[PDB]
Amino acid sequence: GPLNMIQGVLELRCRTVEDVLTPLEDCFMLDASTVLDFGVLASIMQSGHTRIPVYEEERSNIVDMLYLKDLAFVDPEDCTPLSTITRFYNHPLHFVFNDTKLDAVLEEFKRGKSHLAIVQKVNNEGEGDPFYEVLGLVTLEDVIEEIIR
Amino acid sequence: GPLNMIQGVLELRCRTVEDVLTPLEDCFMLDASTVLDFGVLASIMQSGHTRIPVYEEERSNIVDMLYLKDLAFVDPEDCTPLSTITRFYNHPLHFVFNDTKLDAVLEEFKRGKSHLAIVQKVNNEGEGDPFYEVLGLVTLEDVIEEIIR
Amino acid sequence: MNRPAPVEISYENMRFLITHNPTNATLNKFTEELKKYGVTTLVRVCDATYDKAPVEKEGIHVLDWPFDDGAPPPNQIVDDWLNLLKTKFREEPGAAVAVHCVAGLGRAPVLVALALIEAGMKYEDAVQFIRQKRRGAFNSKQLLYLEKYRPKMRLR
Amino acid sequence: MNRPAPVEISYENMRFLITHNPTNATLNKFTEELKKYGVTTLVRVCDATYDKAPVEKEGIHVLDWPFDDGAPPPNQIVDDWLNLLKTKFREEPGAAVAVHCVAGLGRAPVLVALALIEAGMKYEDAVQFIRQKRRGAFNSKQLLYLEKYRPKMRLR
Repeated sequence: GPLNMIQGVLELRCRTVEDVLTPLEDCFMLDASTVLDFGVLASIMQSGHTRIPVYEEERSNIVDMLYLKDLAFVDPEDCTPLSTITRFYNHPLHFVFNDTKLDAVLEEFKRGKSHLAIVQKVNNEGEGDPFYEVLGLVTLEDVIEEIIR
Repeated sequence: GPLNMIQGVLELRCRTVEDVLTPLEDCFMLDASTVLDFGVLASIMQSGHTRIPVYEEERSNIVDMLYLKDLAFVDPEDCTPLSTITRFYNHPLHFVFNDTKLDAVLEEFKRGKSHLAIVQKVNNEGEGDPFYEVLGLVTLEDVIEEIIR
Repeated sequence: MNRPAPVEISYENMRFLITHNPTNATLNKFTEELKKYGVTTLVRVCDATYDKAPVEKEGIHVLDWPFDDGAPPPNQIVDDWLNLLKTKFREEPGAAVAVHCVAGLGRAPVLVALALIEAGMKYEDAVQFIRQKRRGAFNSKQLLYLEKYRPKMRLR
Repeated sequence: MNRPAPVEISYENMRFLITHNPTNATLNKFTEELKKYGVTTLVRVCDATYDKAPVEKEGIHVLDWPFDDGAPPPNQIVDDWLNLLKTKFREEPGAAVAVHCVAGLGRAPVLVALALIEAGMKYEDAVQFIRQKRRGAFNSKQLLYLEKYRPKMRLR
């Protein structure tokens, strides 16, 4: 129990963000042109995420985050689209590289940056310019779970 | 850093729930006869709690919990009181004794019981029958914070 | 709502339930508790919150014997308590008797404990048996009552 | 939106900015970036997303020199690039020149790197200086271009 937990915190300096991320297909993600009706709002409520990625067009193009506090005085009846609500609030995006060790990200969550981190790697393979490739997401919650199991 | 964290998990078997609780005045708590209008719902959204105690009359009389998923298809316009929404869903109350060590509660959160625990002690002093005295609340989040600071 | 679950105490082929006070809002689960444990008998030793008659229609004998919050049992109430146990374990062998105060943590335990001592448990064992499965049970007065209590062994 | 911040590179009293492509939706922050860093000059080496003219009205010379995604610079584009640096550090001493591709991670770095090598950085140092503050910068072709590149030292 506690002996596994100790090992967990010792793992934190070898184990990378790539080890422990959720890939982007499995993530709870909202389109920008999603409208916040009753059905969408309840889906957000039921998701059990307080911080949700917002994307335009493709999922790998993450544009803003939605926080739950953003939903404060949305009437779900008069049908506010997400993109205007994301324009109401600055929530700065937290990007992390895939090779970042878990203690560095844990401290990065502690430093004030977003408890959702989104995960990129450098992409050489393929003929174009190098780009940062979105792999998926890792949270504060994900890193805690490395300790407490 | 990691060395403080290791000590944190070693503390977990001496440090009690009483050490680390929030007393009941400082807790985010909703009356049963609270009505879920726009103002109350936004207050819930802004609170940053997904699990909120519901009380009748006095705060130390906790009756149900509100989970955020319970808020799913409330119209905030037609003015649903909390007490009827608490009747919609079973969320069983997690009571813990004050002298419970933190590893026992951490496992109790893991076993499936509510990530809000509410804290009682035995009360001899005063002339009546012994009663369980509500001291306040301790969360999963509270116990994690013992490790990760 | 904190108020801890019905506790079965069996000793020397007789059976007890320590319970809480219900409200009328809660009441049918409380009555479903009782008949699951197969009580014939309920002693209220607090004041009455709830209508007894839904419980009584389910065929449990409900008795109101209040005494003071945190007191020893006065001599009548213990006298009638031991007489009630004799008549009711005459009535059904291996039924249960329910007691409740407010939660059962207090003056309902004392009546059960004192019945254990009369049936010849030793007094320290009787307290620890209740306090094992109902935490923080007796107060200072009622412990001192249970200490100074002597049986003359008046059950069977 | 992942697309990493403007990077200042200064070497041998001349100054560069590697940047991303903006959109028109983003564009005035991008232009506020440029004049904060005090660029006189922007080279687009990708295709055009955005109207140049809001940037040009702010008094930055904007040049469209596209070439292929992930290519070496073709010989014209490097030729005009080195001539542009001579004319523009004539124009303001200790201005900056902006380059962007898509994010600046690719063919904009190559033009900056190759300008460092011409000014007499050694080639391995030039790559590592860019890659230090812009991670994963060049690809396999453009590294091999930068290896096989020889200066004849044609700035001042």
